[PDB]
Amino acid sequence: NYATVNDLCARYTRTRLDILTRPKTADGQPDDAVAEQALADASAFIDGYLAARFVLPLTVVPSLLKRQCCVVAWFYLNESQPTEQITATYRDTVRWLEQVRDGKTDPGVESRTAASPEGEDLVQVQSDPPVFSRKQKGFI
Amino acid sequence: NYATVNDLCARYTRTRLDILTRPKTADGQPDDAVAEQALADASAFIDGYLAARFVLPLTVVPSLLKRQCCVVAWFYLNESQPTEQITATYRDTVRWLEQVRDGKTDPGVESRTAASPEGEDLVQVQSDPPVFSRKQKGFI
Amino acid sequence: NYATVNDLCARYTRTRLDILTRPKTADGQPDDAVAEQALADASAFIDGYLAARFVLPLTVVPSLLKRQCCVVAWFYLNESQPTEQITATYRDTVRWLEQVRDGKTDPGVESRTAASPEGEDLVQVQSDPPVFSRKQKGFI
Amino acid sequence: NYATVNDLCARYTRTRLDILTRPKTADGQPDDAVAEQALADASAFIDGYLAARFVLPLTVVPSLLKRQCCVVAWFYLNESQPTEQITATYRDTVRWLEQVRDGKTDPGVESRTAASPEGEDLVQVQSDPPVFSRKQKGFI
Amino acid sequence: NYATVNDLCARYTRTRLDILTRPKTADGQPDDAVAEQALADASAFIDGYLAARFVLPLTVVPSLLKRQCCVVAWFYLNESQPTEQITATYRDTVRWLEQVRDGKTDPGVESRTAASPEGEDLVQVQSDPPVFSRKQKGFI
Amino acid sequence: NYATVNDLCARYTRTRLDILTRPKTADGQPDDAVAEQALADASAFIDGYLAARFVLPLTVVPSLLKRQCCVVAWFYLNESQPTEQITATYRDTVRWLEQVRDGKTDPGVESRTAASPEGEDLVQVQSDPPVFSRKQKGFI
Amino acid sequence: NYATVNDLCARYTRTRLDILTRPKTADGQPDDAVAEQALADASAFIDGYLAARFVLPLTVVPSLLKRQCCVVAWFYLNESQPTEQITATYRDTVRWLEQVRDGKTDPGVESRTAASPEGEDLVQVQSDPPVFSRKQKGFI
Amino acid sequence: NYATVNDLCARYTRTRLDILTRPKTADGQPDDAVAEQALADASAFIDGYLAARFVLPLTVVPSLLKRQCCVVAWFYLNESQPTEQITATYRDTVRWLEQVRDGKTDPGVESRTAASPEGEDLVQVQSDPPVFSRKQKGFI
Amino acid sequence: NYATVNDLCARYTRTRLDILTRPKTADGQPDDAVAEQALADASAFIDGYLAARFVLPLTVVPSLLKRQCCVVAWFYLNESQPTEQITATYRDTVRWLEQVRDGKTDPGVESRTAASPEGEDLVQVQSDPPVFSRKQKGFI
Amino acid sequence: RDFAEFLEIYGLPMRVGKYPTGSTNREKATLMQAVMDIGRRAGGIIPMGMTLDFQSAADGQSDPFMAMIGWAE
Repeated sequence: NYATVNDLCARYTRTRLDILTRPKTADGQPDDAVAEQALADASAFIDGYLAARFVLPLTVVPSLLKRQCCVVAWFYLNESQPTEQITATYRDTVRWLEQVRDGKTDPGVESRTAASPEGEDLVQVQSDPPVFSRKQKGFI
Repeated sequence: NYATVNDLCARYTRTRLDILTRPKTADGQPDDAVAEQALADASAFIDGYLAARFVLPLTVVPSLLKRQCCVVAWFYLNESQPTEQITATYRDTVRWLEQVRDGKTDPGVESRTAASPEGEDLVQVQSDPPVFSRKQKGFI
Repeated sequence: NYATVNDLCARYTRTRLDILTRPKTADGQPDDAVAEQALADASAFIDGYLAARFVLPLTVVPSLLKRQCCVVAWFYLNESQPTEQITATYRDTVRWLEQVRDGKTDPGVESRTAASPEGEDLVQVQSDPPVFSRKQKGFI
Repeated sequence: NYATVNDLCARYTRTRLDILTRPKTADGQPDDAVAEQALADASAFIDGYLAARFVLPLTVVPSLLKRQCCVVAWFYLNESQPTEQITATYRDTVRWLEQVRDGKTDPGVESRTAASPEGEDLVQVQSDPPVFSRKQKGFI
Repeated sequence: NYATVNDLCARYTRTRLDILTRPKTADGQPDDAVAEQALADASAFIDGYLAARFVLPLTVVPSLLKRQCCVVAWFYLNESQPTEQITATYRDTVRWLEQVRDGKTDPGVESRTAASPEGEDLVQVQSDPPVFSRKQKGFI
Repeated sequence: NYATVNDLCARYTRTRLDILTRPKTADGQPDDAVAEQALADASAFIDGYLAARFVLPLTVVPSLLKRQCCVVAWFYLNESQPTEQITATYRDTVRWLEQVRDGKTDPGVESRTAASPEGEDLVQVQSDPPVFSRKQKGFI
Repeated sequence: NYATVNDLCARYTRTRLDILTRPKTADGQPDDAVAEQALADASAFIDGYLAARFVLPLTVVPSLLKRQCCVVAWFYLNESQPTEQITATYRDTVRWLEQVRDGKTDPGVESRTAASPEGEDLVQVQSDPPVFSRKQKGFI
Repeated sequence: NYATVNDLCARYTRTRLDILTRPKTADGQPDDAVAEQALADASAFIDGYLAARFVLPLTVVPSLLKRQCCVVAWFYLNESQPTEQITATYRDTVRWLEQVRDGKTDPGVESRTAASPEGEDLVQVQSDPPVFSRKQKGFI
Repeated sequence: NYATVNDLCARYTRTRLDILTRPKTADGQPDDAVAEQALADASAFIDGYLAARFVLPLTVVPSLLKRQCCVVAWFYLNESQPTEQITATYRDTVRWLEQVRDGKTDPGVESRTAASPEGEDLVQVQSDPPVFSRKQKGFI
Repeated sequence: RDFAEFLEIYGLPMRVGKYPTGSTNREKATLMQAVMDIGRRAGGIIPMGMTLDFQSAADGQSDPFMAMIGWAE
């Protein structure tokens, strides 16, 4: 997963996270595996939206992707009855992921070293070996 | 089915799942076969929406498909009177499946090893055997 | 019929099915032939919507078609006064059947073995026997 | 007629059918000829909507046409003051009949043997007898 | 007229027909000539809408035309203050007659023998006598 | 990060910042790391929106980017329940960042020395070495 | 900055400026650095909107830019809860700055001497040295 | 400035002008410099809107420009809470200034002598010196 | 000015004119210079709208221009709070002036002698002196 | 050699069929066997959702190749 539960419980108040999680567990006591599973599902969502033009086991993780995983995990964790703002922000992050997939916006870099994640060649052409090109310094 | 009942009862609270299931069974006591049948129907829905460009007995299962099966099973299990949010999320996942079938979005990978499911050749062309192509090193 | 009454009484609560059926019968006691007749009519509807590009005595039945027959039978069984959700879901399944007929979506497979139902050739062209084609290894 | 009164009184409750019919008769007692006349008018409606591309004394009757005749007969029998749902379903079946006449949807088959009703040639072209065609094995 | 008063008083309750007719007569007692005159006017309406592509003294009367005459007569007989449904059905039958005149829908047949009414040639072309056509077996 | 917490607590009142931050921390007492993390996420957002046409480890920081980071951090810090104005200003700054990325608006300069941040070549073309160009003073 | 705090406190009443500023400062007493920082941010905004077609360390400052900086500073200083008129005037001045950047409206002059600020060449073309032009008085 | 305060206090009642001005001054007593500063800002606005096609140190001042400066100064002086009519008239005068800048409407003349202000050449073309033109009375 | 105050006080009741004017004057007693100044501003407005295709020191004044000046002066004199009808009539006269400037409507004549005001040549073309034209009675 | 390869492709347009997405894996094989069955006087039926556009694969003429060949000879 892109973001750990210790970050989702920091961006979103831990008490509200416990309130959301405690029903979903089998026993009925505050649990941590539910949040990790939701974060894994959100990371899978982002991975699917990024694999279009990136090598998906990201060499360097864009620093905004932690936020983009936390928001989607929060929406996935409020599926029974979400606030209007949660839905609006989830639609905004889906729009951002669609723009990233299409090519309108790059995901960003790692804020530590400003390195952008690599990916496979979106465009690739092959032609026959070049003959009579200007690089052939013979003749002329 | 893509998702087991032990996952639908985790993403969605088991108590609410029992409330939804107990009428549908013949006896009137909480049952498990109803949830499995709904999950099978949702998996059939997803299979139909994915068979356009994939070999459907998926070699590797995309990790988001568990969520996409749970949501559709939950909607199929609330057919009598669903919440507005359940309907909205079902429409969102139908939109996502339509985008996957069209080609706008890839389903994702298996989060364990980042492997994408294979599929039949969407595009396939055949021409007559190549003669006088540049690969024929003779003549020249 | 695609779906049996034992499945319609499972997806939809049997008590509500008895409430819907008991007026339609001649005696006034809960009956089973009404549900089977409605399922047969819904299966006829689906058969008409699928015969465009399939051999209609389906060799393998798509697994979603059970759901698509149950929903249409339920709508046909609420013709006097249906809920808004029943009508909305019936419109959704009519839209899905129209998409299947047009070619936008394949019905799916049998979930047991992932086999797609066969059908007649949608496209078929005939030309005069090929002469001077590259397959004629003579001459050259 | 496509559907008998014993089927209209089964799809629609007989008591409501008697309530609708008892005023229309001359005496004032529940009658059966009114329902048969309405079914005949609905069958005439369907016959007019199907004669575009079918031999109208149908060799095999599509199995959905019983439903399509029952609904139109029910609407024709509620002409004084119909429910909104009756009008909506009548508009839906008129839309379906228009689609069948245009060619968008085939009526279906007989569910017993999966046989489609025959019809006259929608498209028919005549040319002069073929000469110099490839079928003339002479010359060459 | 296409439909007799004994049919208008059957499709529409005779008591309501008497209520509509008794003011229009001179004496003030239930009369029958008013209904026949309204039926004649409705038949004239239909005749005008059908004479576009039919020989108007119809050899065989389409079986739906009785319904189409009854509805228009009923609307013509409620000209002072009609129900919304009466107006809606009159608009529907005017739309159907317009479609018949344009050519979108054939009126139907006689349900007894499935015979369609004949009409004048909608399309008719004349050319000079054919010479050098393939039917001239001479020369060649 | 582009802006320090000592600037976010100046543009936005420190008391309100403490009110927003005190729940998110683990202990429950006013903390400073939450604000710095939100500022880092907002700076990552801006970095992703600027890396399209700039070398992202900015040599000189545009002076408006402090405001553009403070506003996005404030919105990110009100994710549970934001004011309408906060959302409107966040949409405005997202629009401004989109315009900067597209090329409609330059980010600005450093107000101290009016220096614009450098970036990679948006447009770059290569041709064969120039021969017979007017710069060849020979011949003529 | 384009405008000094002694001008913002004149166009906008000083008492209201103190009311807006006193919360933002650390101590809680009326401060002046907050207003200067807001004016600097507004001047950065205007500088970014003007650097498109001007040398940004303006040789002569347009006289309207003082107003355009005061309004943007006032809006930036009411970010928590602004009046509708403040937002409308901020949108108007953003529209004016967009028009200036596009080229629809020139910023103006210095009212003292009517001098317009200089800028870099928006349009610049280079061609080969002119030969055979009419300026070559030879030949002819 | 185009209009003096003695004209703004005549077109708009002096008492209301004092009411608008007395808060903005530092002391709190009716002042005159605020009105002159607002008039200077409005004159700068008009100067920017007129410099498109006029030499801005106007040789002769159009007589309507006094009104156009008074209205804009009044709007600039009601920035905290303006009447709807003040805003509407300000929009009207902005529209008029836009039309003047575009060329749709000339500003006018000086009413004393009907002289229009001069300006730089909007259109200017240069060609090579004319040879073989009809003005060359030689040859012919 | 086109219209005198003795005409504005006749078309519009003098008492209402005094009510509108008495605040604007310095003393507070009914004055006449305010009305003359408003009439001069309205005449400047009309002059600007007419100078497009007329020599502006009009040789003969169109007789409708008195009304068109009175209405604009009345609107200019109700700038604080105008009636809806005053605004509507001002918009109508602005539309008329725009039509006159564009060329859609001529202003009119002097009603005394039916003389239209002259103006500069809207269209003017120059060509080389005509040779070989039909007016050259030589040759032929 | 370039001229010969050009004649290998010239005067026979590429035959592409655009099957609607979601078509079964069996209906792509029949479509491809049909689009590769186009020969002399080929004529068939396609659903409304399918297209059979013909795109040229080699556009030009023989003048440049023969000019170069003549000059070299």
